[PDB]
Amino acid sequence: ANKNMKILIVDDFSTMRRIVKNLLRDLGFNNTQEADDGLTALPMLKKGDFDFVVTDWNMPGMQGIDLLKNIRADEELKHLPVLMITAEAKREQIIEAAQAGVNGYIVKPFTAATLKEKLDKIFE
Ligand SMILES: [Mg+2]
Repeated sequence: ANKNMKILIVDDFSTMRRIVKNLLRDLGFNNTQEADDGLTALPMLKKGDFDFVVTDWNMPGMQGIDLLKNIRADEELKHLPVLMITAEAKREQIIEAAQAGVNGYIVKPFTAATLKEKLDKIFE
């Protein structure tokens, strides 16, 4: 239930990456790294032996859902737990992400407490 887990944080707005990185810092996970887009995240996952991915859903290059799909179709990557960050869980979006295989979702603006709750849910 490891706090050394290697985490990738994906999102185009560096200030949001930095909030996420902190939040996870309050919770005991310090092993976090960043990518600014699914285009930049895929090569980091592919070569860097990650355990966990927190991805925004809206990115101009390759969208959250395209990253998730790329991860799930890669035998190497296929086991990764993925939390998606959304500005609003319209159900059509959550449904579609669940189909695509996400482990959970969390609505922004979120908190540490909600982050943990979400972390617990996914990992069972
Ligand atoms: Mg975004």
